[PDB]
Amino acid sequence: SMLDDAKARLRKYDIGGKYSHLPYNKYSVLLPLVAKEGKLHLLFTVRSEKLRRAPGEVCFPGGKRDPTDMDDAATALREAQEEVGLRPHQVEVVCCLVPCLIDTDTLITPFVGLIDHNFQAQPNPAEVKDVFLVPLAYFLHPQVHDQINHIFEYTNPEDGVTYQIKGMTANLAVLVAFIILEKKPT
Ligand SMILES: *CC(=O)N1CCC[C@H]1c1cccc(CC(=O)Nc2cccc(Cl)c2)c1
Repeated sequence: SMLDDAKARLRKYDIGGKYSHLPYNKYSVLLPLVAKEGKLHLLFTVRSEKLRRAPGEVCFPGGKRDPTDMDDAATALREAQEEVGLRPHQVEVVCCLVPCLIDTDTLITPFVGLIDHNFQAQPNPAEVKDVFLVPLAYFLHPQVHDQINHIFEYTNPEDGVTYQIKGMTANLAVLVAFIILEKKPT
């Protein structure tokens, strides 16, 4: 099946907890996969314009580890629950992808999660301005704009709204698209 095939592909790239104890400032992100209309999608958030860091930017759910978290996956799930109302029974964490080093002292660990079909996001408006889906296949043939660094523009066909996806968020989306969609019979 589509979902069993996606999980089997993802597991081959799992690094597990290999980098998880290193003494960094630690953040986790959840890369949330949603199956709709017979295709996989990624779920994105738009950060509230009120936030001090990166207001209005497209990002994955997640945030800073706190002492309550049993592990880095727990960080991602706790923060996703706060931000978009995703409950832990609604997400299956499949793997841990390559961590992202930034600022010399920070390590961001991405987890891919399969999201229940009955989940409906409840954006916390103090943190999240918007939530939207992009088909995973978009990231194989994105609409690229050069600002010199590459920005993706995705237009939702439901309403005509265009979102800019860039940086680490764009890079991780492409990675997941490659892992899941490369080398597949039609
Ligand atoms: C867009 C993005 O990936 N960002 C913006 C800030 C730096 C980077 C980032 C680093 C580490 C963790 C996260 C996850 C995150 O904080 N996500 C998130 C989304 C929407 C609202 C809130 Cl409060 C938080 C992002």
